[PDB]
Amino acid sequence: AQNNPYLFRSNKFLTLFKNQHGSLRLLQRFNEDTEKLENLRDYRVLEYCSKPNTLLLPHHSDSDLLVLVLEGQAILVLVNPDGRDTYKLDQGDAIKIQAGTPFYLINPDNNQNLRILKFAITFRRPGTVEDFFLSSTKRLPSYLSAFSKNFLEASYDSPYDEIEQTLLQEEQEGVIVKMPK
Amino acid sequence: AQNNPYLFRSNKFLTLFKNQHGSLRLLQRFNEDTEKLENLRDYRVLEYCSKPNTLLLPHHSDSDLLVLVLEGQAILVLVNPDGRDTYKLDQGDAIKIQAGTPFYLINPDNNQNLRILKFAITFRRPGTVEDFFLSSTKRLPSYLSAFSKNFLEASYDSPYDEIEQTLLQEEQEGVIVKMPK
Amino acid sequence: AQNNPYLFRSNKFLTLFKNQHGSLRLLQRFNEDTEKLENLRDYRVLEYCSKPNTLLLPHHSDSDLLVLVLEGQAILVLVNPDGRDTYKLDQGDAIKIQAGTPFYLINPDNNQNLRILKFAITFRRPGTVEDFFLSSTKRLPSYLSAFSKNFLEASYDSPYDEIEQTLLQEEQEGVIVKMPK
Amino acid sequence: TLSSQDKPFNLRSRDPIYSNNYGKLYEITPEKNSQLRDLDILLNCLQMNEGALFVPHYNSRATVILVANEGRAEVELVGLEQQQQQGLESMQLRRYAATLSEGDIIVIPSSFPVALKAASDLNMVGIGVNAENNERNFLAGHKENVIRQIPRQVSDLTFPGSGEEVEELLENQKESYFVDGQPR
Amino acid sequence: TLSSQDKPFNLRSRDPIYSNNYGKLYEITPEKNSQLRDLDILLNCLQMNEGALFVPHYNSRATVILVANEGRAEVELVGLEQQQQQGLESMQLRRYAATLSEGDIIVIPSSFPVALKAASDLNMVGIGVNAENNERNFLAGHKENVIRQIPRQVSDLTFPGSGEEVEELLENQKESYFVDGQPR
Amino acid sequence: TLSSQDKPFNLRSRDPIYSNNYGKLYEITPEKNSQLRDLDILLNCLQMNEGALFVPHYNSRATVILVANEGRAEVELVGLEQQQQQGLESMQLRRYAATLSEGDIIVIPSSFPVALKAASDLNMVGIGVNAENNERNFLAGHKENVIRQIPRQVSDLTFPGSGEEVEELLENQKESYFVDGQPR
Repeated sequence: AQNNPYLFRSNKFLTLFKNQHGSLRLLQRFNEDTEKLENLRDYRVLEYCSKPNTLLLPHHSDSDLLVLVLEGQAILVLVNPDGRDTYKLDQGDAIKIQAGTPFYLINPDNNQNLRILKFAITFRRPGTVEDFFLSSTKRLPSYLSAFSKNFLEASYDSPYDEIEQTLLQEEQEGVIVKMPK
Repeated sequence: AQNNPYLFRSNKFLTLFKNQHGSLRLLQRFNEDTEKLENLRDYRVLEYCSKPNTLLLPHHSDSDLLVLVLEGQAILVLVNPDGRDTYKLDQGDAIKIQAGTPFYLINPDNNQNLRILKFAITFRRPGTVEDFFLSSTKRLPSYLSAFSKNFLEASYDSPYDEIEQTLLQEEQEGVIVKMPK
Repeated sequence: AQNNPYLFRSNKFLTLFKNQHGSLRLLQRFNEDTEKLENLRDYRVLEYCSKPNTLLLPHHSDSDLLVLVLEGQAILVLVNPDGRDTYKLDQGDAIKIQAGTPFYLINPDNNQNLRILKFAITFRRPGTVEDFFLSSTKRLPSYLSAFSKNFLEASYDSPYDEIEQTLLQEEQEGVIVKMPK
Repeated sequence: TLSSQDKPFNLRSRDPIYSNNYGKLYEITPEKNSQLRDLDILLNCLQMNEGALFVPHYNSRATVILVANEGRAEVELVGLEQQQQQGLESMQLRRYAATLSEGDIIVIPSSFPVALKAASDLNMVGIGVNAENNERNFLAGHKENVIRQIPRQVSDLTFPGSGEEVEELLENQKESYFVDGQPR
Repeated sequence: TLSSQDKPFNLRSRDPIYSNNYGKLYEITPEKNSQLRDLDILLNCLQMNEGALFVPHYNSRATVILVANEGRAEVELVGLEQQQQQGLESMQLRRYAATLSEGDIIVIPSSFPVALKAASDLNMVGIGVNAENNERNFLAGHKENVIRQIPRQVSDLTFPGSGEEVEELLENQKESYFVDGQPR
Repeated sequence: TLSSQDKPFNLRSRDPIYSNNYGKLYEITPEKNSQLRDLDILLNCLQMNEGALFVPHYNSRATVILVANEGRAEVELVGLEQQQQQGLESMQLRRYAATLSEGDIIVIPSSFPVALKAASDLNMVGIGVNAENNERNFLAGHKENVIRQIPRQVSDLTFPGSGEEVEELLENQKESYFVDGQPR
């Protein structure tokens, strides 16, 4: 949207990534419409659904998150230098997941979808939310593939060959993924 | 004003409400004129006079206030859920009156006017100051009269009839009021 | 510059004051170019070189400073109401020199230039950096000479004559000065 | 899930701030919770019986965001709100009329008066902004009544009716926060 | 008024920061007062004899707002002030000339040099902005003199005259902050 | 220089956060130093052998400013960076290619991945922004490896290769942060 009704009621999220196995929609930034919501102009509201037996592939946010389960059974994992952190999420179970972490969650076995409500608290590009995914997908590769063979081979010391095949696929309908497990 | 002299000296308050029994003027927001006063752009300066034997009708500010008596004898009352707070004001006597309170002051018996200097520290609509008056006046009703009979009758459970006459007048030359008391 | 490449790499400082005995260049404010660096928009980066046997004439900043010696042997002096403060600076030796102080540094005897890196943390006119020099130079007099004879004679009580000659010169190629000492 | 309780774990809703047979509202403040202070965010949840009403009210410093998670909610909201005007006559008191659903978001500004009635055993989610010590001042009902706290003598002066009228009506509604939608 | 001393009471002006037979200036800092810190506001009042002068000066971090409550005041103010320029030659040192009255407001930026003379036993009100530990550095007079704190050897180097000239004149004015308007 | 140790003295670089035969990096946080907290600035210096490489990496909250004080540095930098777009397809993953010199400044945003190789025993200066408890998360090498911290079972799922491929390559580079430019 844009220059429409300056109200305090919204109903149109933007679908960033979309497939049938899950969804990920962004609520427009508060102040767009109005000159009345310029406080929260540096705050995005996120919604994220998926279906039973899914892995949200690994990525990190530049932004400070807030995660709320608006219906579902979760398993959250934040990952560092010395360990992983492991907590199973539930209705209400809301968590703080701070800027930069690389994170990945799942939906377990108890029958239904997981709807998550995510609260972003922004600061590089205020209001502005961005998630760098580790791996590669249809029309948005990896990030690690942005530098070159040079710069990359250097770093692992195993060739742009080995390194590629392990790093560079096209996970089909993939950000949001399904399993046997 | 607007696009005039970018100075650090101003002399034209804006008269929001006006009658002869008292006055209430707003100093233009700092940065209007200049590109030189963008700090304090979220700060309004208020002035409020009245004459001896007056009640400033009840209202609450969205904004954090600062109140200074630039000449006079006051009586301030801030009001909550469990009580009222009661302090008599004097020259210099400056007080902090935080966002949202519903407040009402008076001018007592010692002969003259009360000039108040009010400092606003803004945050919903930065710089932006707004006071919701409880009751009804000539060209600006109440706030409680904004919803409907439905929504209102619900709330007291005595009709939009009873409820009205008690809630809905036209206090003539009234924001600022006179008395016998 | 202006509306050019929105990048995170810059290479053109602005030369405010310039002579051959020293230099003082300002890095453009972060956000000019891009809509991508609006955080640090209230932060200037400064560079300051000089040659061996120099006095940076006295001045005070409106802004909070950070000073880094990117190569050299310094002597810093911050000056107050009750005393002066005195520390000799060195490579790495980085110091906090807070808004308003009047400060003056030097380059001592050990052969070479002093390159200083200054970090400004701005707040009157965010991002905006300004240094008022005490004395008078070719095309930028003193500040004390801004008011008049009246206002000035008042203040010392020795005439606009005495007061002038002591206060008002034209330090030739001077902000940055040389010595015998 | 695991076991090593320590490293920034979790937080949930223990008790309503308000519980009436009509509804409930759970609320975490950055004053209670250790994570939160750091964002300046108030957590809140609510439970509204297929009949309740949130009694006319405002948050002194909090702009609440409210997504309706379960049900359909009628939102009522008042406000005067734009002084970039050169007087008052100019800006006006408009009424925000709106009912939500299963995907609707609603932002409630710092000092605005609103209420919600229930049009389903409706569950509401709301994240509190600028919320370091915010008061839920109530204009109706029994509790949290400010009005009721305005003395008999200012009352008259303050609305045609005096001690009588004013004093008494507030005293009629023996309920609280959440109340009979009892539509008519 | 009442009696129950407790719930966020009050604050007034006990003592001048500065008292001279010429004037006075009372000043509450958020460092002294418990309410204030929270706004980042400095309170200040002053008392200027029908003859005083505030000696040439600047606040290191405070932008002062000054309403003239009693009298008429001549305001003098200096500044260089707008680098959105590509060099220095460009921006200039202008002088702010202005005398106020009974309704006049004046904003004094963070590092700007100014003085006020008295054109009435004039009372001044001023609210201090960004004012967490702000110094009232003085360029003239006896006290609070920074200059005087610049050594003999930098002095010469710093203004035609040397130890002699420089050192001595500052030493002439045996007064303080507030001083003889002694107009000529 | 003098002697009266007290009034806000100084601060210097005692130890690298990281020291390898390849390089070093000294780093003062507002968590260590008493002056700093107050600006929300991270100090940092580095030492890069005429051959090292800073292993692919990002700062979680810090936008680093980096002036190259000694040498010439090749700067590599990745980013996706402008959602004022109505979808994703729209914005792209561009590569920031650039080598500096003796006067070059480079700003490194909060979550962007970059590396520098040495093209001289190159000395780097960098001032850390928004830096209250910022993590230097590493994507390569031995240490500070996050990846390596993603389990065998998510790995497969996460990049064609599985436990095998993924697990093993990370394990090849027995170095650390700074590493063989060993250009090919």
